[PDB]
Amino acid sequence: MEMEKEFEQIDKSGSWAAIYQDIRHEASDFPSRVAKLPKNKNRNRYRDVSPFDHSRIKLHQEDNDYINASLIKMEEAQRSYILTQGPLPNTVGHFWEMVWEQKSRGVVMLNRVMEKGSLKCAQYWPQKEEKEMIFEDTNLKLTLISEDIKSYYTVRQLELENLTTQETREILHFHYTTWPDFGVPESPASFLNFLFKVRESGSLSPEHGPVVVHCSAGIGRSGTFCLADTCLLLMDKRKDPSSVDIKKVLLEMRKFRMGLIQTADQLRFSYLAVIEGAKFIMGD
Ligand SMILES: CC(=O)c1ccccc1Sc1ccccc1C(=O)O
Repeated sequence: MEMEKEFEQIDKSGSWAAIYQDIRHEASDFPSRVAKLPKNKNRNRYRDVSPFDHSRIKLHQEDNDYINASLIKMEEAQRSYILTQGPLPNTVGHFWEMVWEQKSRGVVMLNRVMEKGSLKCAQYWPQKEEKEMIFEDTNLKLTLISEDIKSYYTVRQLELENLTTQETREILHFHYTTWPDFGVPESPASFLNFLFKVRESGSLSPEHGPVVVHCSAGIGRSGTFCLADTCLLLMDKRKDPSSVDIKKVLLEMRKFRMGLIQTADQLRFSYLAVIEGAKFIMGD
């Protein structure tokens, strides 16, 4: 069924809350035993958001290999994503270790450091060229190279140095700066514009390790970004737009990380973004 007609049918019947609960009911349930170990309690922002053991990203150290991060591997689309929580004051060094070890080119940030008057994640990148950050626990240095501030988003160029080997890489930071908590990113236009800027950077391409994507918990807004990207890619790979079931792609993604898409409004917005973005994919 053409999703654009499924859309209008759900809208006219007002059954978004009912579709959403059907997804919640059919969603995979896998163990998260490492996340729940007592040594890892201060590595988790939220008690009810954990990575599954089978898909969790492992840090390359014997001490404690744990970070609240998941590898989402989409086989047919040939895309991978790392979805993670907003880093904590004590996990900022683990976050940049993961970026280094996984060979990511891009970090996509979909939240503000403060929302609704509370801190949603640590200030994990330098705000001034001349004030670089050193992460002593993981032996990394991070420097702001340049910053490009637009109306809906900011792009930053960062330099990541492994202080152990003196190897250096440029990492791109894509910061979507106007998405409300459990809210919807305005209208498909600014969201899709931001997605196409990440794609044009090379950050999502197979010559690079997986993009790192986060919001506060790494499931809501983060889920919307990778669902919309993957559904548009599947329309392209076969150029048969009808052969895309958004609910089935979401359930496939939920085998790798729990809770992706947090509200029935986020589900509806994901549909809008895919339907409007297809009007480019199909040759316009
Ligand atoms: C070592 C390496 O090549 C690399 C691996 C992963 C992420 C970033 C990088 S660095 C990079 C990637 C693309 C374009 C320019 C640069 C740059 O170094 O300016």
